Amino acid sequence: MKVQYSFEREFEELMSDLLSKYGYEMFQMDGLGDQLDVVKFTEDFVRTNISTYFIEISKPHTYLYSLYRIWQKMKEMFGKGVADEFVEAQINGAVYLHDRHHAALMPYCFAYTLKPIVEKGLPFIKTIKSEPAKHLSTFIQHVIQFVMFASNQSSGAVGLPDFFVWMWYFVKKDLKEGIIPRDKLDWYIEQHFQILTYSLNQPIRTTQSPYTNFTYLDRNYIKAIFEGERYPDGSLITDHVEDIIALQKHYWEWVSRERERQMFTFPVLTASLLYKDGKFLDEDSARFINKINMKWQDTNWYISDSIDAVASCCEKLKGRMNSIGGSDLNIGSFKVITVNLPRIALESGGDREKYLQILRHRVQLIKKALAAVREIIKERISEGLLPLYENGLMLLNRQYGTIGVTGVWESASIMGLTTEDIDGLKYTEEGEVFVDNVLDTIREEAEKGYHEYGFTFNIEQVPAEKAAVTLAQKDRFLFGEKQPFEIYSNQWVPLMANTDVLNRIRYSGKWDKKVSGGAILHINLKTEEESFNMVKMIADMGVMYFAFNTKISVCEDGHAFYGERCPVCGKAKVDEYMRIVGYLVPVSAFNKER
Amino acid sequence: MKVQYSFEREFEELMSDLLSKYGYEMFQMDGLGDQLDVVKFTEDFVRRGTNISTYFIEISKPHTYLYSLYRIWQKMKEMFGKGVADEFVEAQINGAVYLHDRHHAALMPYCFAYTLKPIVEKGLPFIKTIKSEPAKHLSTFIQHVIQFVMFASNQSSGAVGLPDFFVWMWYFVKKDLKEGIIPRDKLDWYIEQHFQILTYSLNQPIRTTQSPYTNFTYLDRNYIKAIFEGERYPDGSLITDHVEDIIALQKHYWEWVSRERERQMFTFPVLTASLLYKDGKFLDEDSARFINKINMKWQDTNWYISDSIDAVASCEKLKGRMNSIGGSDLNIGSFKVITVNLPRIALESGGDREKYLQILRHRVQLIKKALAAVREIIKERISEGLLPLYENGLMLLNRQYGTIGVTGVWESASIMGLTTEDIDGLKYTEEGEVFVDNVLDTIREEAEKGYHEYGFTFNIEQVPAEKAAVTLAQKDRFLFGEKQPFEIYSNQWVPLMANTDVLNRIRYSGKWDKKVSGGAILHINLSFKTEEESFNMVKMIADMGVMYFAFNTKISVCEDGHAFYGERCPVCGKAKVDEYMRIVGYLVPVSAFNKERREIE
Ligand SMILES: Nc1ncnc2c1ncn2[C@H]1C[C@H](O)[C@@H](COP(=O)(O)OP(=O)(O)OP(=O)(O)O)O1
Ligand SMILES: Nc1ncnc2c1ncn2[C@H]1C[C@H](O)[C@@H](COP(=O)(O)OP(=O)(O)OP(=O)(O)O)O1
Ligand SMILES: Nc1ccn([C@@H]2O[C@H](COP(=O)(O)OP(=O)(O)OP(=O)(O)O)[C@@H](O)[C@H]2O)c(=O)n1
Ligand SMILES: Nc1ccn([C@@H]2O[C@H](COP(=O)(O)OP(=O)(O)OP(=O)(O)O)[C@@H](O)[C@H]2O)c(=O)n1
Ligand SMILES: [Mg+2]
Ligand SMILES: [Mg+2]
Ligand SMILES: [Zn+2]
Ligand SMILES: [Zn+2]
Repeated sequence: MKVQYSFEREFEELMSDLLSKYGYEMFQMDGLGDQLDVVKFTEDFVRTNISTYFIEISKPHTYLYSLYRIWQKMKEMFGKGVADEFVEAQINGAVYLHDRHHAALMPYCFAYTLKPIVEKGLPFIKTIKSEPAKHLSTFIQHVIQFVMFASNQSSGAVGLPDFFVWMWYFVKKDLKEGIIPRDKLDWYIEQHFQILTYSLNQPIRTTQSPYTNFTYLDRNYIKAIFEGERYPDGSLITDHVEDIIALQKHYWEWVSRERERQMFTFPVLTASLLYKDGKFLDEDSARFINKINMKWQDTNWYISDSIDAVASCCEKLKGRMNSIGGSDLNIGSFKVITVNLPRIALESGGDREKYLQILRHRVQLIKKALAAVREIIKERISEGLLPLYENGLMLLNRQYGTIGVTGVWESASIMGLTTEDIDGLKYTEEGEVFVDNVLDTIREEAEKGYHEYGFTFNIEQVPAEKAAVTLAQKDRFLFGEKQPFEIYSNQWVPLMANTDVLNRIRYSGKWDKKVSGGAILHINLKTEEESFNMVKMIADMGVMYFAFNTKISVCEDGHAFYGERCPVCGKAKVDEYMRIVGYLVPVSAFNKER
Repeated sequence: MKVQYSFEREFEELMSDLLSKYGYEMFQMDGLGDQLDVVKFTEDFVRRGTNISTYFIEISKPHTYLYSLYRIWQKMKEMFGKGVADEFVEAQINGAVYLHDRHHAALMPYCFAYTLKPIVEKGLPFIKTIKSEPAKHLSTFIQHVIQFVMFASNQSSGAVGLPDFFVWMWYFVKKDLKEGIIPRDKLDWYIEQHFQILTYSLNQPIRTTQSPYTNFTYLDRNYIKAIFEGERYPDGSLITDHVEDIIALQKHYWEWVSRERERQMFTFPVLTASLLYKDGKFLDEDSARFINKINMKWQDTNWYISDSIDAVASCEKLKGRMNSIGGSDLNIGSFKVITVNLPRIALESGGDREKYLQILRHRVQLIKKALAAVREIIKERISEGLLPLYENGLMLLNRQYGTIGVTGVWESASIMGLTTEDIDGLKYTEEGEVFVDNVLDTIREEAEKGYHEYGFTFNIEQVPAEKAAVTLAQKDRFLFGEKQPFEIYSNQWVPLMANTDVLNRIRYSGKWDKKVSGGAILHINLSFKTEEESFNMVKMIADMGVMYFAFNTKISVCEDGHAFYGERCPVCGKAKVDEYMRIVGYLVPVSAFNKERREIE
């Protein structure tokens, strides 16, 4: 049976024109082939439970609408030619539209402050309304309901950096009023840690749990952010730095302790530390994080050289944006659109000058697309469909349009700008300059964007959990043996590359700053003092976001351990946890997705 | 653009035939017209002002219905041949029958009333994102109940029943109190605070588009004793040793609910009190008088009346009350409801009552085959691993009815010319009452045969039909026009808004509730003069044989959701802006019902 989609002839012609050129396998690769056939899709899915079915079924169709809607908007704003060009690039694999099934419907991610939740409660829930919390139990509960609300109003992370700032207030209150058995205060704190953590690891996005971030704010950051800001009882938040610190430390100690019982992913843990002139200003917090990380290495290191971007937080945008974790308070991105660099290399045929003209062009096309998507978001807001915006929780003016990049290594390899020696794989000198030029080119267009389109752009070397595959596929499909790589890399140097770590650190030191920390370095791995030194060295080199990776075994009951046998129940290892794309995940789910 | 779906050409030919015989308008009414066009659907949704999270659930419903329709057609063809398969598809699309939750029909089952026993004894091993050990505290127990409701409510189409909630909650209240986890001087707070955490969670949009549908049951002493006979708590103690404890906690919730509404109104959980009643008296009179008293305020509780506990003792033909609104016995559910359009048969019969009854038996027998097919599809999904509720022994297939729904009884008889009026208002004629006796008995016979026929037990229910009551009258009015003067069909033996003496309503429910085995409801719009007067009236109704009933008040609410009576909020002083009313058996915002009803006119 045939089903009609009321597309403009111009679109249907375009789609037709592309289908004839690229063929069906390309549309199949883009998820617009057999996946649009409900009967085929369903009996295919028949091979996670049924609640997943209803989320997965509509994605090809909502993608196809969003593609169409963005095409329409881009044509309105920049003419048919530009609109057609984006669609072709999206389908052929020149660019990767992220969360494309959502792209013309809701935004991507934002790091929230819980302040307005503490102060207004939950008025934006329409099925029922909640007053502001008066107890630790309710406060925790409000966060849970908020993450449920927010994680289905957006595609990406829900960041909760200042969570522990507000939690302490309700610890003090319930302690004041004698709700806690003081003979068991640590159990009480750790119970609310447990209840929150386990809830955030429930399939609240149906197909999976929400993506959430916690931040250990160091003493310097707590001071800068909440300078002058008061608690609901009128007291000053800054007066309780040490109180807020110990609560944070408590959680990190507890989670390290909890993993043996049950291994979990979320929240993603980052420690934000200020570091100047070869030293941590909050050295106490620094040595603490380094110590807790010794067990699982489950906290990412965020390093910054100033706190100016976060002063008195609570038109050009400043503040670190990172998809994995570490994003500053009240910073996000409404959408990412990535540039396939290996594609540009294959197109350039070696001509670095043509590459940089092709690159500069595609970045500008992306900027136009981001500007179109942003217009759609604003439509959806006015249409009453995005209450996160209307209740002042998600802030559009505080969301970047993000220009993504991936496959940096593979691109330079295709250009023939990599090599190997006693220290392993590396870039040639021309290669490093080429990277400087690529990143400099994109930086130029990002800055021009602000004056061009009225909002701030940023740049990120994205995790590319899926794009790293479907792009190498589309390029393989369109260039064959010329594209030898099975997947593209999400770091300056590939994770599984035989190379001295000192080179990895240097490249990150060179280029992390160019993307404003919009990247991550993590190395697969023996003393505490030895470990802490390594951290300082990496920080000296200028690396802005990094972590160390361990192989965490698990059994079918969820016990965390190292080895082949569980030291809890004796059940053998069955799966592994590892930081593959920035956060700790089961390898089995990762490989099966790929 | 054009999109292909891989149907057997036999099905495609069938759909082709039906379209030519009924026209595109028929498919539009069935939700298989413009609704399947994503661009049309989206731009339509985009200017329907609920937020963007709703879009992704509503978008696929026409498509998933189409698949489910196609899958049932296939299975029905495999079990009973193409004629029966074609006969069913035609009957669904034209409106002879109503497939409930049709967008889920080939994917997941309908409803069930669970016991939290396995949750208590095993925790949450079936959640895949993370695993929880058996609870050890009140806080975790509550939090487990919540994860269970989220789990179950998105793997079924209908109600998540929690009859024995207060039985199990109490044990953890006692555990945390003993071990100094709960401060004694704040014993009542910790209890009402977790009443509040659970209840508010249950009114969160956990099903995205809406909150879950949940039920609570006040089990009276007789029911507690019967159900948990010989059953022990985790500490080893007998549950029947703590009947009084369980009762008191239950009373605390009802007292609390009635206390909590003025602060914030809410629908869920839907409240029912199950009471044993024989020979003109309540066997647990203390519980009955309590419920009678508490209800004086909001009338927010439904009365469930039974005359024996034989059907729930120590909890292959299935017995146990199944009711969609609430009151469903522990470990009872339905895997699917398919309703028969009775006014349709009236229109076909032309008045010939013998002809009517022939058509009815046929369509019931057609419905039974459909239920049997769906049940086979469910079993397929289970084995395919898509329905863990079964694998973990929470949802029980053997304990699930196949349901032959009914609707439009009044309107049907009216068309037959078997209704009238007198000094005490609208009522059935003598032959009309006989006719209704024949209709229900006929269906009942076939249901009973179904067990021997199809291997599982069948039940009957005059369903709420919040939507079906509209779309069927629409289709009938489209196919018969002037012959069908009703805008909607009724979900009670006598229409709620029909001027009739209440005693007539009670009589008819007394007569016919037992035929559907309490598979119905009776609610009367109201003030009483005394508590004792109300209690007498409850006993009168219970004498008459009514099995499920309630009284209705018009609960005002302001913009912040405070519950009150009148035009001014006693809490904030803000004016009334909306009402709450039991329209189909549970309390809802009238503005929500009216518009949801309007979005299908
Ligand atoms: N699970 C939940 N989800 C959302 N809101 C909730 C939940 N539980 C409680 N609430 C709401 C109810 C209240 O409007 C609000 C604050 O409740 P709470 O902090 O317990 O104060 P309260 O109004 O209950 O007074 P108290 O509990 O001190 O008697 O939170
Ligand atoms: N919000 C939640 N959702 C799901 N599971 C949870 C939640 N909070 C805690 N759990 C899990 C964690 C445990 O595996 C299990 C039992 O927790 P609980 O009853 O608090 O005892 P416990 O194992 O934490 O011992 P204790 O609390 O006495 O240290 O429930
Ligand atoms: N289970 C996940 C994984 C990732 N993310 C979000 O997506 C980001 C990384 O996405 P990426 O892997 O780059 O996206 P792809 O999978 O390549 O593409 P798509 O947009 O289709 O997911 C994370 O930082 C996070 O904010 C998420 O919400 N949930
Ligand atoms: N918001 C609601 C309303 C009802 N129900 C379930 O559906 C039953 C009543 O459904 P009914 O009104 O008979 O179905 P319709 O809405 O007419 O048809 P459909 O199956 O298409 O919903 C209730 O008892 C309840 O178990 C539900 O899960 N959620
Ligand atoms: Mg605990
Ligand atoms: Mg409270
Ligand atoms: Zn184990
Ligand atoms: Zn009010």
